[PDB]
Amino acid sequence: WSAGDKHKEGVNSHLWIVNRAIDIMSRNTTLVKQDRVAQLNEWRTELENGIYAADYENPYYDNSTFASHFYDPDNGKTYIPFAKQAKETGAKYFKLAGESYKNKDMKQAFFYLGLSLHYLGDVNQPMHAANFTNLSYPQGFHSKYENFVDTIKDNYKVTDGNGYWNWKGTNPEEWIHGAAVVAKQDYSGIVNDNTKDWFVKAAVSQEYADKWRAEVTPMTGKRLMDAQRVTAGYIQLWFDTYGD
Ligand SMILES: [Zn+2]
Ligand SMILES: [Zn+2]
Ligand SMILES: [Zn+2]
Repeated sequence: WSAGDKHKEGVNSHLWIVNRAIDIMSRNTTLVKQDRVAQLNEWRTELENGIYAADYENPYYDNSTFASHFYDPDNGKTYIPFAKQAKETGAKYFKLAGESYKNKDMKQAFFYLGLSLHYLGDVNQPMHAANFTNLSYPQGFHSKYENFVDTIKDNYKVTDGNGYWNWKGTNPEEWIHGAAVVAKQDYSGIVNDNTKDWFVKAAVSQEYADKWRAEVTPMTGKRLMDAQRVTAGYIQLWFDTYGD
């Protein structure tokens, strides 16, 4: 997903996803200790810096190839042979964040948490869970799709307190893998012969530009909502694990 501005949701789908996940935690009055949301807000600048940094600098964006931002659950690889993927990378920052949290280094802790949340968010994007890049056929579709998402994302907010609490085990890799599995199952709802043909025709036809956008909207909504619920459960796991 996009992460265009450090502290604005406008063209930053990643931040939007995290903010909506936090809202789910706030809405829950049965099992969530609200002081956890207070801490995320206290160190929000750092959390957002981490969410943004993943797509802007090394080592996070791998020399502008973004290889660590992809993860196919069926073969466990990213799109570049031998490169690090999103599962191991997301888990890495989940643990670094937690160790810093226990050591009372809050800025370090929430910066790393933000990075981890970014990688978890990415595997929820079907293209990232299936190694479909902006160079994949049809080339240019990946970037156009993620920019389009920003124009409609705010219409798919989860409005209840039902995050996926204890969705997977205590291992963050299990959560990232699990999210990638669902995202890949949903891949054909975004990338198929129809959306491919229409995207290409959109080059010279406004009608087809609107056609592929409409076609991918329902599944986009599903992916954004699942992303919110999974992220909420993931944050809860982090505090349950490292929260004193
Ligand atoms: Zn992304
Ligand atoms: Zn992308
Ligand atoms: Zn990314």
